[PDB]
Amino acid sequence: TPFIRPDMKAFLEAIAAMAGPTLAEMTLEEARASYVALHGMADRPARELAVIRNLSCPGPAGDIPLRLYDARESREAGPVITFYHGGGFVIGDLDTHHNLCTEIAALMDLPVVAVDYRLAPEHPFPAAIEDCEAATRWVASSPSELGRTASGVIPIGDSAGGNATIVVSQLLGAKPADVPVVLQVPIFPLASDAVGSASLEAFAEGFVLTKASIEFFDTAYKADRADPRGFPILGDHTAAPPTIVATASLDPLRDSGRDYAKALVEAGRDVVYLEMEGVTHSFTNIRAAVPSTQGDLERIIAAMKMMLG
Amino acid sequence: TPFIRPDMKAFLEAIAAMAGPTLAEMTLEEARASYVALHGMADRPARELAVIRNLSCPGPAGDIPLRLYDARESREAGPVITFYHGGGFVIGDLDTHHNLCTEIAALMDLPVVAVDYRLAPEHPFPAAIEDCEAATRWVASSPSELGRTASGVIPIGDSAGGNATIVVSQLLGAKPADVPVVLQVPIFPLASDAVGSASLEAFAEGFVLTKASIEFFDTAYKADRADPRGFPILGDHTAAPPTIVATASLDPLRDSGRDYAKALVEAGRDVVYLEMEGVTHSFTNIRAAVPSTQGDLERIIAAMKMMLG
Amino acid sequence: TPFIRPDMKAFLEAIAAMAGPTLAEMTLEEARASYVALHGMADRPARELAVIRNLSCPGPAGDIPLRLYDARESREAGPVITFYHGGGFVIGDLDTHHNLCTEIAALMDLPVVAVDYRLAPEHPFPAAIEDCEAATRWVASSPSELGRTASGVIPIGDSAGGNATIVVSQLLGAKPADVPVVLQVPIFPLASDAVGSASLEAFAEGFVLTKASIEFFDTAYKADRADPRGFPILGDHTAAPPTIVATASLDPLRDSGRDYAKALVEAGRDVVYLEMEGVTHSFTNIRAAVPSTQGDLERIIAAMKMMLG
Amino acid sequence: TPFIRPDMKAFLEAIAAMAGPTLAEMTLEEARASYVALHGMADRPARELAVIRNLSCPGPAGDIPLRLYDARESRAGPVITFYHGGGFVIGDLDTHHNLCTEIAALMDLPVVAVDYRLAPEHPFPAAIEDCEAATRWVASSPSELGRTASGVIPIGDSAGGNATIVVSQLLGAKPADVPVVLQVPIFPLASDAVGSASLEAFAEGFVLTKASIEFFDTAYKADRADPRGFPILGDHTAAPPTIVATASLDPLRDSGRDYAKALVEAGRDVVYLEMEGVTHSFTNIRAAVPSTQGDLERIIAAMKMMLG
Ligand SMILES: CCCCCC(=O)Oc1ccc([N+](=O)[O-])cc1
Ligand SMILES: CCCCCC(=O)Oc1ccc([N+](=O)[O-])cc1
Ligand SMILES: CCCCCC(=O)Oc1ccc([N+](=O)[O-])cc1
Ligand SMILES: CCCCCC(=O)Oc1ccc([N+](=O)[O-])cc1
Ligand SMILES: CCCCCC(=O)O
Ligand SMILES: O=[O-]
Repeated sequence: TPFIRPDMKAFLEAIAAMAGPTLAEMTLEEARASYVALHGMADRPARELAVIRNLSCPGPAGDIPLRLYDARESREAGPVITFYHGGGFVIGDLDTHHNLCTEIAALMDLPVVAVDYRLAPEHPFPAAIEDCEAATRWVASSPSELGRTASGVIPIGDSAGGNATIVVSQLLGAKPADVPVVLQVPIFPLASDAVGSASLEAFAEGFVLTKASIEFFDTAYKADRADPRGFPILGDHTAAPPTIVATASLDPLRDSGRDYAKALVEAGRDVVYLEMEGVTHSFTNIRAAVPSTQGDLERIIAAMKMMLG
Repeated sequence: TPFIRPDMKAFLEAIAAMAGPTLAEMTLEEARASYVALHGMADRPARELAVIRNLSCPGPAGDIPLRLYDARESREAGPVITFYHGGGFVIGDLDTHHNLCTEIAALMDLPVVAVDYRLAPEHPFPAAIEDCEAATRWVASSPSELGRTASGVIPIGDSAGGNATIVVSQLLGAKPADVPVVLQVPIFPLASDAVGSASLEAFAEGFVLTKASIEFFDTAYKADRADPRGFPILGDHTAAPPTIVATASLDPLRDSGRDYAKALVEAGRDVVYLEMEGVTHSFTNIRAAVPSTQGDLERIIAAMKMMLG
Repeated sequence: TPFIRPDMKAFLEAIAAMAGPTLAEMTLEEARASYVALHGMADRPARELAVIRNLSCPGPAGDIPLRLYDARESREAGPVITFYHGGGFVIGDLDTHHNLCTEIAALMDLPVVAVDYRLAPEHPFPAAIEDCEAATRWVASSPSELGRTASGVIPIGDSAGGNATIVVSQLLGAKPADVPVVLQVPIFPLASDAVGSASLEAFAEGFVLTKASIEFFDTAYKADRADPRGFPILGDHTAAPPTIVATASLDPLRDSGRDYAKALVEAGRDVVYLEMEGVTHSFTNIRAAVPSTQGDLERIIAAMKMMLG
Repeated sequence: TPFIRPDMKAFLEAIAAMAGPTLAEMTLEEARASYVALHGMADRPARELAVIRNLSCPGPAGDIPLRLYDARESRAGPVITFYHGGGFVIGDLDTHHNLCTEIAALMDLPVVAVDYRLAPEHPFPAAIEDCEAATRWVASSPSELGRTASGVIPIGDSAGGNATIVVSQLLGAKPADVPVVLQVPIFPLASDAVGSASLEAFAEGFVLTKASIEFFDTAYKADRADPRGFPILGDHTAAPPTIVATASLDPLRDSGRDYAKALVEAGRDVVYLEMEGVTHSFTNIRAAVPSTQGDLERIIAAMKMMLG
């Protein structure tokens, strides 16, 4: 019934034919390893960049590892992209989204700093948020170790990282970092609770991200349902920064992103809503297996350039 | 209490000091002349263009006058902008929005065809819509008299013209023209009935467009409240073309534009929602008297180039 | 490059930006409406006055509508100002010059009666003169409906109204009313035929009043070039009342006003000649858009008090 | 048949009955003495003023005597610079003294009258040289003047109205420290009267006669092509605001009409006042012809408006 691109359908069929186990059935290490293998299989290769460099910053439970990506060894002051990877706050790391980060850095000609935030179940909510916030504030202070000056920050992330993107914009909005959030890019984010949404039921199985996985992530992360830092649809939107909400039409979390973009319009904030038609959750990281998703990423990039001026 | 830009506030003060009659207290021709004078004395001068020429196309009541604007005398096939002026379907014409049209043509480097559609009270609803639709289909057919080949059409219009923009998009969506609507740009449109909205009461007086003027236009035009050609929030949004909704934060019609953008997100359509802060209705045509509004127009132009790819 | 005040020049640039059809290209109703809109946008607001009352008096073609302005609800006998608006004898009415009339009334502390005389082309020359003369004689008779006794009358008017001012003074000079003309104030009048004059060619375009408009008015009104009621330079100046001639240095009709003042001096009559420097025709009614023209009107007022005196 | 006020006519007939000699039939000093006697019997008495003070200023042929008139010992504003009538041959600071006190009292501005050199002893352009130099001196706000000039107002009757215009033109071509903000030529000689209808119509019997005009002309010997002699020939395009006052029974009436017309032709602001039924010299016969006081008060009211 719902529209699906032919290249996207064949990837869904190949996944079904491979017939892997669920996140529940695997051990934590196996589930984390499976995510690495999926993106390593499915995404386009990393871009070659002048700078791919590990860093770290002070955090509230110790140092936070980071990775800086830049097409330029040396550059003028400008906005710095602060990136938070997807993975339910349970899986993913600096390597699962490495190639995507190099693509953003190459296409934007802006530096990208990815954050290796603490994961659940070892570190439940709000550990991930504390680290993403702290690393973003650190970048915003233009520390000597970053090697370039930030005139503003651009939070961006997929899924759980899209959740972190909005929470960070709201936390910096209430208590500003040294420079402002000049643009946020939540990509298929978890913003409102997906429980009860039509997209969750309609796309519960067979569309890369499953209802089973969502429930697995939620049990490990244990976010407070009433806390805007867990579900930022509940935050104060009246001073939200310029926003690009990107969703996928076949995503169980699609309606969550629709809700957030609508809440921004309701509050009179500038927002670009892009719903990629015929593709699933995780489309930013399957750009070789489903080649048309490269074009979806480039639409987000074009919107980001426009929204930066 | 609401934020107003200093150059915007000085314009409102000059209007307040004048202490003129309402549109209903003038004769019909005096209302129309006062709108010529409003834009004439507040807008920037026309751009010089290679082509500005009057023409006409067949319509169901007779010939529809048009004005072609083009920065180039010769150009290859491409999208053609089809422009519908504001004025409540009662006032305005090809001259009240002429300078803005030359500005759109210059900055977009696309041909613009403005429509001199039939006006109420002489021609009630849906006469304006009939002429806007007929002219847009005519342009989309690449007629010889236009001298330009259309690969797509771009409906755009301010206020009542933004209403016509959405209706034309819905009508061509249901019965396609020779080429598709590739993008629509309703600018502070009337999309839903404003009666009862918070913005109507908050900005009923003192913000250029008044509640009394809205009611004066409504009585003359006589749009059917259940008819999606009168109130296109009622229409089918499931296949709406890519859209840029631009509103003003001080507009009694602001919530109508918010509602339409939210409806597009709800239906999963791609939309850029821009709410210009601290300015009023009509900001596209007061670019000399309120210089900051030139920048507002340029943001719409930048959004348009991005959405055209 | 004649001298133009900066605020005057800003106004002429906005008019040039507006562009649009000439008077002859509009319908008659559109032409009249655009004059309403011009003065409505450009003039200072009406003064508050104790008395603003519509009246009428008998005339040779029927009743003549009138408007009385007075800063006082009751006053003793004294001169009454009888005002005739400009507009080429084709456009204008009691409302186009209403704010100026309240200003004259407020600043002079004298009653003002404005005349709604018959207009061309519907009523050719000398219809406007018939009505201005009849209304001035009526006022001079101290009718009960006026509520104020006149010891004298003070004809005053701008442009075509300044033509009427001189003609009325000459007609009452030949055939006295119940009280004399104690002072006349033709403001940028048409006194001699402007065709062939240096100011007509120098200021034919771009100075509010254009040669095309003068020609449009002439074709509608059809004044006889040998008729002193059409061109009162032709009349007998030997008993002209005390006079204030006000002109504008940028007026195509400037030399006509110069001619009339010279003719009064030649006949040994008392005259104040004031030529406002750096402003155009219509300066009495653009006092908000060109704020320095308020001072020009105040000089005329001071000259009037002096001459009364 | 020309209109003449009753009080003005009584004065002309009493002059007619006296049947005095012409200027040519008198000696030069008899001529000057009779002018003193005319204004002495005919003008209203001097006003009481806080300040009536003789001064002097440098001039191109030696010091120019002056008289300052001020209702106030202490007052910055325009300063009136007055040049007396008398054909450039007769008159002095005393013949017009009472008029000067009246102008100072009614304007509440200071008046500086100029004792310029007279013909035939000093022919044209001596009078103009002194009037110009004194006005420039006043315009510099010298310490000895005792008040500060924000501008100057040249004024004068007849020959002094001629000097009023010439001074305004010379200062217009070469500015003094402050501008001429207003000039008041009173029945001026601006254009050559010979040929004018007014000169013939009023050649005899109206205080100023054709014979007197010729007598003054032969003594002063103004160059007829020189704008400093006949300022109708000057450049009017930047004339200051102007009040031209004339008299309807004046042989020089038409010259004042010509000048006011030339100002209007040039687009300059001008009040033209033509006093009805009185003659030349009405500013100085305000006791013998009491209605001429009202004529002067109209000039005063116009000056206040034009300043204003
Ligand atoms: C095995 C492929 C799916 C990996 C999970 C993923 O692609 O990132 C997510 C982050 C957060 C949530 N969530 O908040 O339910 C869901 C998905
Ligand atoms: C003097 C300002 C009136 C015109 C403002 C304008 O730009 O046009 C419209 C305004 C209101 C509506 N409407 O009530 O739908 C439509 C068009
Ligand atoms: C569009 C503004 C200019 C026309 C109106 C105007 O300027 O008032 C006039 C009245 C009379 C005459 N005339 O008798 O030539 C000219 C002008
Ligand atoms: C004996 C009475 C006449 C005295 C002279 C007079 O009335 O003052 C004049 C000043 C100048 C000129 N002039 O310049 O021809 C004429 C007259
Ligand atoms: C929903 C209306 C269908 C088409 C009506 C029209 O052409 O104006
Ligand atoms: O026009 O309120």
